[PDB]
Amino acid sequence: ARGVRKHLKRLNAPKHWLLDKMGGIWAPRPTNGPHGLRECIPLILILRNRLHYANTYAETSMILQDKNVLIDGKPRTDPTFPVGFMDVFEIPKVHKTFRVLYDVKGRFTLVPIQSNEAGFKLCRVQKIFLGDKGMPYLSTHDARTIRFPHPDIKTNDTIKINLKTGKIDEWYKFDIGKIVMVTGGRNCGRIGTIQAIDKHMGSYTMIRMKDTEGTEFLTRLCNVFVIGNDSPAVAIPTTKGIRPDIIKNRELRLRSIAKR
Amino acid sequence: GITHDKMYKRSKTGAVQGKWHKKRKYNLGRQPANTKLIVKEGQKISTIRCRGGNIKRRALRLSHGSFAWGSADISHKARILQVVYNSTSNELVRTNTLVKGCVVQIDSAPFKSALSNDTLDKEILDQIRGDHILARISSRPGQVGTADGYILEGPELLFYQKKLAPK
Amino acid sequence: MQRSIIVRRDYLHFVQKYKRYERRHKHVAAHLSPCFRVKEGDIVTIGECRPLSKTIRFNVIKVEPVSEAFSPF
Amino acid sequence: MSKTSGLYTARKLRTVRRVNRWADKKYRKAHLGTWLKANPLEGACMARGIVTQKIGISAKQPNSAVRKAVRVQLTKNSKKITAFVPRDGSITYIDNNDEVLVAGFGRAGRAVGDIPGCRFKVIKVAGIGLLALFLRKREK
Amino acid sequence: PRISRHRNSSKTYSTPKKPFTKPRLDAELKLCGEYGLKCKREIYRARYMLAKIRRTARNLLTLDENDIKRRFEGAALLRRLHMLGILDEEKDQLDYVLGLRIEDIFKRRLQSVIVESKLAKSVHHARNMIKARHISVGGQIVNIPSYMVRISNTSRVAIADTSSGKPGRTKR
RNA sequence: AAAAUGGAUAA
RNA sequence: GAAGGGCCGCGAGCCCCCGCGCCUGGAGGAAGGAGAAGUCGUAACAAGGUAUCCGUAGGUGAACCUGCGGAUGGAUCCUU
RNA sequence: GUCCCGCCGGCCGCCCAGGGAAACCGGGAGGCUCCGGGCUCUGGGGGGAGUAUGGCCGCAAGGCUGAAACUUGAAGGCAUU
RNA sequence: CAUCCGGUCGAUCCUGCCGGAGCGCGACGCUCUCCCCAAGGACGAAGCCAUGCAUGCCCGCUCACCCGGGACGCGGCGGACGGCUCAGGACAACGGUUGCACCCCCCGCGGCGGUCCCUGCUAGCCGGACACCGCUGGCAACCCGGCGCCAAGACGUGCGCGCACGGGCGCGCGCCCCGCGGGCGAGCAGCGUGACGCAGCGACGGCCCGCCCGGGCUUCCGGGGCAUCACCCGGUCGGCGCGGUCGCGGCGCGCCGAGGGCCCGACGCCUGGCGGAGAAUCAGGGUUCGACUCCGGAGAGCGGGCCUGCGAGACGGCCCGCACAUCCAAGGACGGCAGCAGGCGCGGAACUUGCCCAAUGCGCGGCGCGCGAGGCAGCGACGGGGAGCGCGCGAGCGAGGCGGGCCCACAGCCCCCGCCGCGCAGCCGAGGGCAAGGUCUGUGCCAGCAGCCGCGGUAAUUCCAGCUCGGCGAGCGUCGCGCGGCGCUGCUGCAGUUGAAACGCCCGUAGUUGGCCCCCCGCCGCCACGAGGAAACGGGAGCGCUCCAGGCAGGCCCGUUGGCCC
RNA sequence: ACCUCGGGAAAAGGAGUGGCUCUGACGGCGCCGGGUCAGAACUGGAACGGACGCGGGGAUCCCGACUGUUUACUAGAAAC
Repeated sequence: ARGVRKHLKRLNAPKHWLLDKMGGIWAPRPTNGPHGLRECIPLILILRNRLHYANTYAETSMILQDKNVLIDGKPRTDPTFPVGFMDVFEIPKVHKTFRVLYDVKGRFTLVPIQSNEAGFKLCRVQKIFLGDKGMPYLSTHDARTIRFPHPDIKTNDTIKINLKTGKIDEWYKFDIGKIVMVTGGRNCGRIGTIQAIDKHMGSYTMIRMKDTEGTEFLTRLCNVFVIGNDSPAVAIPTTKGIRPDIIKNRELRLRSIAKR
Repeated sequence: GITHDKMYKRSKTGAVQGKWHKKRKYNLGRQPANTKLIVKEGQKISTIRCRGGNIKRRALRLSHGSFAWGSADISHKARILQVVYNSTSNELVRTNTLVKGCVVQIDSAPFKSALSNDTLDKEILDQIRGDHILARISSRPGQVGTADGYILEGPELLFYQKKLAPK
Repeated sequence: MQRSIIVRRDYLHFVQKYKRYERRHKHVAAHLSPCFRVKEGDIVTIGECRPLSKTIRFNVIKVEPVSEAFSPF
Repeated sequence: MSKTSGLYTARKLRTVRRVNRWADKKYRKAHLGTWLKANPLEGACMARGIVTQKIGISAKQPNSAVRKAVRVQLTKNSKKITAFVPRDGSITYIDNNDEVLVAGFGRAGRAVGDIPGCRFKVIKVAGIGLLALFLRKREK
Repeated sequence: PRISRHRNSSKTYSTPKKPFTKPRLDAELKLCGEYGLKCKREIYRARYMLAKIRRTARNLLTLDENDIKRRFEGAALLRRLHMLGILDEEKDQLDYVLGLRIEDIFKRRLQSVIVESKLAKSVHHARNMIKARHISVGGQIVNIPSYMVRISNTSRVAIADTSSGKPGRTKR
């Protein structure tokens, strides 16, 4: 190991991005940036593999360094920059205005949203700390280090980062009665409502979550994320967190070939 | 060299564990920085590069420390006149090491400026009119490179004086 | 020992090739300060601590007694 | 009695089979490792040798025939082994001080049938196949 | 190192547990005659598949009845058989799967369904025809007779788009 | 009371 | 503040001293296993010509023999 | 009356089931492939082999623990002629 | 996915093993018509290596003797990742689980952004030297010397705003316990105030805090054998300082106390010991394998020792000792393929000193390079898949040639369309198991065969031929190994009267096992369900690579997919 | 190693040893012996049992068990 790991092997690469096992022992590197390796998708994956856009990785890079692409209100010409939950992946030149959210399956896919809802990127406060001297601070998962937080926000709270404005104006709590999108483990990407929140000393706090139809999901407090008090604050992927069961998935797919 | 890793040490039942790795920079140690007083050459303190870009001030020699009173909090820059009773080792105090935790005599003259008040720690006030005040060094010269001490007061003054009273 | 207390944590191990279980024990080490008075044969809860020694990594935060004249607790 | 019928007798039960298992002859030859050292062929499928002298071993009394054999010196571990030249008229091809390949007789080292003192076969003489020099496919 | 090595490639042969029983072996010549199969391997290929198809059902037939896992896994197997055509739209059930036999599986092959239409002649001529590419479902002159034309495309089965302009017999 | 032996190999 | 030194540490290497593991040369001594049809007796299986055999001690070319206690796996399921 | 029926602890003979390759046990060697009350020892084809060595115990004689290389297709149980 | 069968006899029932039978995966022999998916010097030599390559990229700087871009230097960033092996390591590595209130962390991400005064003073921007080079030098070489010119986003000082502040230092909870938040489950943390240090930050304001990616440890457990290893350990076990470290800890180092571990196998030795996810083989229960593909570990001839750094005790870095070599002008000098290709040795065993970034990554560069990571080609019956070697009585083809097309980094192959046209079988058996001659010559218990029983002594069902025939088939035999067979290991599920085997018996501590009873609670064990744990891999839904072994594709499609259970 | 389990044994094989300067231990009864012990400095051409006194050691073989006794004045042995 000596120093730091510099390459990524595709077979090790995650099941959520889903890369073609064939076509390269190596995979694009989830290079350092705003979102974590477990919870991020490389932009070159969301350029080449996702929209089947530009052809090769070299070709993708030429457009990237021509300053043709925009991520989260800034352009960022890094080729495999991290794209995460709520990261507003949109191109003004293509006029494709989208946002990146988790599917019921667990792979974040592009959910289209316009400038009105692309102005603000939603996020959660994980840690409040006293940093840069006695200035209290607030940290979001995409490493958005806002400074002095609002008095109402404690922790597990939600921040509307304003992208180019880059300030917190809207604060939503995690207390029971706020619609919560799960982002971890098995449910990994379906909306619901908090039936209850239960804590144990120095142990994962378990938050009960049941979907609008029914069906329970009991993810731990860290993964739980408050998308809105009621309804999406920006948009919901067209699944609404239904989670169609295993036979149901076959039902949807079988007619899909028939439509052609 | 000078390793701090556990592979070399014996296990719990005293069974020797076979070595599985050559030594590595992550676990390292250096010839200790014994800190020599300059009672008999200005204070010179080497700066040693460390893991993490941080730096440690190696105390080859030190002569002056900041010592603070136990009630009036005078805190006066002074001179370490001499060193006594290291407790970890008698010889360290005989070679004038200033290892932290050692009783040191500090010059009464800078801290005598506080002699005007009365009811102010009478046992040490007597020691303030006496050419030396005992104080225990409270920072590590080997890592910090700067030694500051607190005035000897309370029951500790009694024990450390009891220790130095046969003389 | 000096401000120390060696504890036997005993558990049963379910081997499957033979559906039967084994009987195994771990000798663990903890720090007891004069706060708690104990005897060999007493039940104590030990919490994990910053390595306090080569083997003492635990602290006694609870103590219960036993009649003055293998239990998997 | 297998007994040891105790929920808490798994330790005893695990060892009792491990200890008694070695008794089984097939397991004992298999994992004692005594044979991995003893095998002249070293457990290899085949091993090279230099011919030392052609020898005739009379077969078992029920089947009276002069089996023809060659004493070969293993190149790897310098062991003097006796191999049986196979088929009919094969000895005429074999020459003294000539390299040879030797492989097992297929009973797992034991002698096969009536050859006294022979446990190995001669697959190749001087590189060229013994079968080939017998089927004529490759001659001397 | 090398993406090549990450390929899952196995073996379809289901060689017998006992290799020399004449009752079974002679029937092999008989089935070989029935469908014109070239090698014992060419029977072995569908021998594995046939037993496996029955084996998966024999698990789900004794499986909890009307179970969600059974329904999803049974749906797949039955559907496979309805489109291929080994099972039927009347049977439509796990129970009918066990009856299938290797030769009944061979029925869907292009050496067998071409024979039922009689487009390519006896199984002897028929195997010759696919190798010569004079028969195809259409647009893919099939070289390989193993093509198991599915029931949907059995009606779609056809003579080659181009059959025999300078025919070989009269070429010179 | 004293009595030892019988090749090999198939039949 | 270079070449150097003094002193500790970390520590190769070489030598000695012992321990261990691992294989191995060797007169000669003693076995064991396999050589189509050697010599000497016949011990044992029929009460196998002195019922066999266990123990233990002594003898003898060799099987074997004898003492003293045992078993029947005996040649006796049977007798004031 | 040293009767009769026995009640328990043994000593034994025949044996109903039932078991086993059978001889035969049956107060078990029965209640097992319709297999599971508990604890302990001990074996894994026949020779080499209780041999070699390493112990240990013994005055010795020897005892207890205990190999491998190597060989061979039978060795062996109860029965019937 | 639960199966047997040849064999001890005049025969019989056993016990019990020898022999086949299948599957894997390797060596070997004879052979092989095209395609397709292809592993490939792991195997008591982690032995030794000739030769060539495997990390260079930039341009901040140009007064290089062609243009404002540069050759080179210097500056910058990465060289620590990637590639290779598997020696060591046997309570270690390693899987799951924990904690850091004991830590460190390049790059990217977002936030912060006063730096005191003598300061020091010029910020209209300061200081001198510094390679390449000019000229002159030394050796056989490697190799550097001197003088002068001198180049910068390099250094070196320094523009600096008393809520000045790098690190570190004293005083700043309570009073039987908790029940608010910058906090947490926990007194953790911030910040003031007094002294120090004047410290990091700038001559193209970045020091910092968070975040990422990780490393350093660490918890609870799992984590080879051997008793022909039973006693073991001596900073070892604790406390108390003090050093040291990125930090905690006998991590060292004083002083003190006598601990620590074991028949629930301690300690010692041994191993052709990397471990896991995984394989193989297979009713169930399993059993063997875990060199290689991903994940973690450890090594670069062998021991050490260190530097540049955010990270290396690094060997395509250095410095030594040891061996092992070279080169030499004899004074000197310089190594190290367990990278790739290819030697040499060794073995039964394992391929071309090919080409090329075009992909897929990664470094560096925004104005394309760099890559023996790879991609491709060659070798390649480890193997695996799919068609052949005719069909039909008359209809045709294809292995090839031959030109295109396409593919292609470039050839090629695949695949297409013409034109033509060479279809093409071997290995093993035939008394029995076990499928398949009551045929014929040879030869005489010779030769040979025969896994096992057996055959051969002048009628050979068995050898040497020929003839037929059977097996499988471009493969088939022969060995070595594991698994099933084998209730021949017995937990399910062994046997001990005589086949092999109850110790002569008793006492007995380890263990191991234990009546009955007492609804309605704690700690168990447990019982069920969860949550969170890497994909590959196993399975598994769909999707005609022409079938297929395959694959994540594809199509005018669920936000089309690619799920899902592990 | 061997062993009559005592021996072998001082086995073999190593390391240290001066002067000065200090410091802990050891008792009686608050004052008072003692000279043995551990330490720890600092120092002297790299020197310390500095003269003295004062084993070389190991592997076997052959006698005789041994401690003893003997030919005063040539044999001290395996002889008695």
